[PDB]
Amino acid sequence: VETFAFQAEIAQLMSLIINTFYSNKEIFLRELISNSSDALDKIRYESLTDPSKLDSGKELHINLIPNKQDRTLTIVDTGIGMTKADLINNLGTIAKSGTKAFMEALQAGADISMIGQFGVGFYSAYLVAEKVTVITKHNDDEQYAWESSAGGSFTVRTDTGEPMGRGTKVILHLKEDQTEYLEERRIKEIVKKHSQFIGYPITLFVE
Ligand SMILES: O=C1OCC/C1=C\Nc1ccccc1
Ligand SMILES: Cc1cc(C(F)(F)F)nc(N)n1
Repeated sequence: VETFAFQAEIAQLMSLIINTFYSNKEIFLRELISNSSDALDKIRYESLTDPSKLDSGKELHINLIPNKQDRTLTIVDTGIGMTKADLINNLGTIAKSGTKAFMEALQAGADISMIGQFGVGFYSAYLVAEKVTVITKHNDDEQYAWESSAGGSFTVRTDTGEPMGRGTKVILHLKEDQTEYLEERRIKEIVKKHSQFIGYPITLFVE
């Protein structure tokens, strides 16, 4: 298991997300689903010129899996996935995101719900999760598990327990007071409200 430090600005963004009083937390689902859709667009596009890219799975979809027993909500997609480098760069650094602009925006009156317009929607997961585990598999690399409870660091390790063909799984270990997001009616309401136009099937698993 390798431990990494988030780039300063990313740690600062996470702190803002976790400590800022903001009740409209439900937008976290919209942001993760949007990331999955983008990931699906990528593999869809690449498969146009190279059909073998789908040998790891032709189905392009998004699955929502609540589990009250483990108190987790998992967003799974069969998108492009992330190589080890992609994981570390995408989640541990500013990279191509608008992290800087977002933080400045918040001081200029912007709202946290606007996070997705700055390429950092993933971090909205910390509005409801105390810990986030990301399992991912890209055609060009092995399966990896990224994990962080914030605090300035994250870990990365190989993941062999259960292979996932291709894609990304975002496991949200919910805060004790955010279990409403495990309720079927609540999840359906949120998807219909913010993700009704996603161009891939979204299946809500029953417990
Ligand atoms: O929300 C986010 O915060 C950091 C990176 C990111 C999203 N990156 C990404 C890359 C490929 C497909 C979908 C999302
Ligand atoms: C390829 C990819 C990257 C991300 C993240 F970077 F936002 F985590 N999320 C998904 N779903 N898929």
